[PDB]
Amino acid sequence: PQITLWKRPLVTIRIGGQLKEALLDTGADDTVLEEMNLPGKWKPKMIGGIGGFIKVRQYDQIPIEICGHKAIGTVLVGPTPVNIIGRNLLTQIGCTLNF
Amino acid sequence: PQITLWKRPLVTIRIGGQLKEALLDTGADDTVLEEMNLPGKWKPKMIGGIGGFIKVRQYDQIPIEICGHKAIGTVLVGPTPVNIIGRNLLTQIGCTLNF
Ligand SMILES: COc1ccc(S(=O)(=O)N(CC(C)C)C[C@@H](O)[C@H](Cc2ccccc2)NC(=O)[C@@H]2CN(c3cccc(C(F)(F)F)c3)C(=O)O2)cc1
Repeated sequence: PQITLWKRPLVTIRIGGQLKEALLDTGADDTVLEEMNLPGKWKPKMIGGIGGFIKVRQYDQIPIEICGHKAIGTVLVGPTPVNIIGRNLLTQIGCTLNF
Repeated sequence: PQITLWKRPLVTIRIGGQLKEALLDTGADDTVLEEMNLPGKWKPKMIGGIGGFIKVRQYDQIPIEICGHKAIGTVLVGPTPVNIIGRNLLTQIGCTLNF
């Protein structure tokens, strides 16, 4: 689809059979989701943001269906203020900016 | 133009006699610029992201050129590591997300 920006670009994602809303976030390098359980091994990681740095859990090769488009990649889980889909998965679903 | 997301969506912006690089950021409600001493009235504000909140100065009706497209609107000035062009101005230059 084409998504305009007068409203937040929130979309439904499917991850582990669960439906969540996430923000399509071109200013985010990485996909970061709020606290949740995911299966498999994870690695402790730290990431920075506008307010400072946080600890997250890094899960690799996680399938997410984002607004009907399939991705498989890295998902960071931690105290993000909102679920964000970053460029690592935006590229997988073929998302571009146009003006 | 079309901007892919393999790398950060940085573009050249102009605010007065200052040329800067800034993210076209669909995940930002508002435009947030690095510390700069703009003329005119402002109001204090807090904005929150990954890691917590920062204190910013809200200036209204500031003209800004984004990739040679004219915009004018609210700009938040504060201790951000990166200049962020948020949705309030992305809409003014005709910016959409497409996939
Ligand atoms: C009301 O208006 C607002 C409110 C919040 C923001 S936001 O910047 O926090 N953020 C909101 C989002 C988390 C829901 C927008 C994100 O797109 C944000 C932009 C940003 C990029 C880089 C630094 C700071 C902010 N992105 C991120 O939070 C992460 C942080 N980040 C990153 C990567 C490497 C290093 C660093 C750091 F600078 F912290 F070292 C940050 C990155 O790629 O995406 C902007 C406008």
